[PDB]
Amino acid sequence: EDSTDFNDKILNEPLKHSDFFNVKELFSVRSLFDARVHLGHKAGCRHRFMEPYIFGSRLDHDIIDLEQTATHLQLALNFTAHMAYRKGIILFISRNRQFSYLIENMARDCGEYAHTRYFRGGMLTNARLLFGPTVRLPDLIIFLHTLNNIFEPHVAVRDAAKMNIPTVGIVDTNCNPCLITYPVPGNDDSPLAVHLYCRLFQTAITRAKEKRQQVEALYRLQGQK
Amino acid sequence: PRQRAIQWGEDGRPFHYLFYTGKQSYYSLMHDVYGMLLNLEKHQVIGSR
Amino acid sequence: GKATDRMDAFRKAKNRAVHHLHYIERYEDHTIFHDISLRFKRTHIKMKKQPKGYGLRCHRAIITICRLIGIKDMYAKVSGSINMLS
Amino acid sequence: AGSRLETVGSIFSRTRDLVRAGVLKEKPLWFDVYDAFPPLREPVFQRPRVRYGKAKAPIQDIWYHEDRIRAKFYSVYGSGQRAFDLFNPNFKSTCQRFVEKYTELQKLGETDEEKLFVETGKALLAEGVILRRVG
Amino acid sequence: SNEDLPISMENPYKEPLKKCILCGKH
Amino acid sequence: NVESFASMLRHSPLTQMGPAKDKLVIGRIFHIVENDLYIDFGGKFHCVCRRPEVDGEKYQKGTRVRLRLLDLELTSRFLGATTDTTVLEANAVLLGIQES
Ligand code: FES
Ligand SMILES: [Mg+2]
Repeated sequence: EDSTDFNDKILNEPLKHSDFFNVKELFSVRSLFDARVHLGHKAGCRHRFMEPYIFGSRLDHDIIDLEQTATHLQLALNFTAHMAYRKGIILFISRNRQFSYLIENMARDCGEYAHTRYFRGGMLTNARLLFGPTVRLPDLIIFLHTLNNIFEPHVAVRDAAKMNIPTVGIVDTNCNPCLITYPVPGNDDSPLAVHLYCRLFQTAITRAKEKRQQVEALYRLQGQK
Repeated sequence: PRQRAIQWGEDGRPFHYLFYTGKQSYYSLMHDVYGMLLNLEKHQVIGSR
Repeated sequence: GKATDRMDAFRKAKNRAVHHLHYIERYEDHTIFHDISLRFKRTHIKMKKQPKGYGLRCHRAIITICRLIGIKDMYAKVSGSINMLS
Repeated sequence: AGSRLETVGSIFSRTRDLVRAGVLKEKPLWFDVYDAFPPLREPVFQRPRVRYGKAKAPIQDIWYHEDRIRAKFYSVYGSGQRAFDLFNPNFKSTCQRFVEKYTELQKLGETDEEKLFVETGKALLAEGVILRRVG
Repeated sequence: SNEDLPISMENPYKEPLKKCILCGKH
Repeated sequence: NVESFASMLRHSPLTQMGPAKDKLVIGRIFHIVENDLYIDFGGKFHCVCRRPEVDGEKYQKGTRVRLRLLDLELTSRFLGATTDTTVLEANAVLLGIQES
């Protein structure tokens, strides 16, 4: 009786709006350009599945089309916010050791989880044996870097798909985005770009959690009276 | 023997933000020591083993 | 499933298969949607859509699998290598 | 649980089908979100292939009309001893200041190339710019 | 359409091909 | 009247610089390891230069230096590889300190 009204006013309501959390106000094509998000690797490193997202090559240096980055980033931030709103477990992953400390702090600050260390075989596909039969796996995995330190795809991309966990991922011009659910073409090397990503996801997640509390609190006050 | 307490609550959310590494205590210590080495940079035997 | 004992191999195989499930589309819940002709490695399989009452006229292993999927009417011919796993 | 055949369809199609077939008792927490706001591309595994024969990548080189003026300026006057400041988003080098003057004079009607390049150098020297020919 | 789009042309910064010390000599 | 990406790219200092070889740029030291100076100069990758022998103590975090660029990204394809090997750092020569 009361459960259907709960799920209808709290869980189904936000899914009826194109931008319920107003994540489009967090960035612009200019702010992405100032953070050097458009700078890609040299043409000799290009991955074939990244050609659709490449604006061109400026003196053998691939340029990422920020017009597509903005549309992909909008979808990725929107999905992340809805998952945080629904109280999902969000796990950030990245083997780039220059940003390990930054990413672990960002995860602790937004109330989520980080795994920037060596990824042991079976953390996801054998979790019930490694953690316990009642362990809950992440509802969303966000790759700030999709490659491991030998320039191969992070093993967790394949294993997240095996466990049917949606993935958000920053994909540089040398990355493979085929199995990434919500890919975002962009620079994953420059500190300005990585810092921007961390601010956007952290802000999107923090807003969505505050929105969930505002809606719940309002739903309870109106319930009594 | 000293046993480690529950690592997640009733809702299933782990308590520690480094839970999914499988070594949250070890990496939580490496993170704290690494953070102190950074702050020092921003600012700047016989009887023990 | 692989093990030293046969019953252990049975356990491993069937418990693992339930985590690698396909979904097979069925026309009117009794046959395939169209004729299928493919090669996997060296094994050729040719399957024909059939009307109701035709039955399963296929390699005995294909009959077994069709009963598990829910296909009632189909013709199949296997050529080349008759490797069970392929 | 869900099928682990990550190369057969996508997590959405595999989940949707097993929910239809009653195999999955409940839909995962993310399913309704994906359905309402799907990605631009369904995440399906694909095998990368090397190109053979006459197949080429469709990526084009990024050129601008002013690149011809820059190539000539660097060949005549070399890289300006002034250092680039790529942190300033509005930085203007001696070459860019040369390109702008060159463009202004071209809009005034002048069409010759060799003549339009010598007049630009004089204009900058009058403004106090240092232009040391490399040779 | 748009004036700021790239244009197709040959590399203007392309360096001339190198020549051996005997190029053009009998 | 929203500026498009094509307009930003055309008028960016990195685009106006043209080829990077033998170009003088201004860098910033953001990380130091013993005598290895990690310098950001506005590109995708940083460069690593060794502390000069003269006035070595003047090179600290935040110090702005002058560089002569050689390549924005060091890459190369070697025998049998399907893609280029990249060391994820630029190549530049540290000339000295920038002063006003
Ligand atoms: S390069 Fe040797 S003859 Fe021209
Ligand atoms: Mg990269």
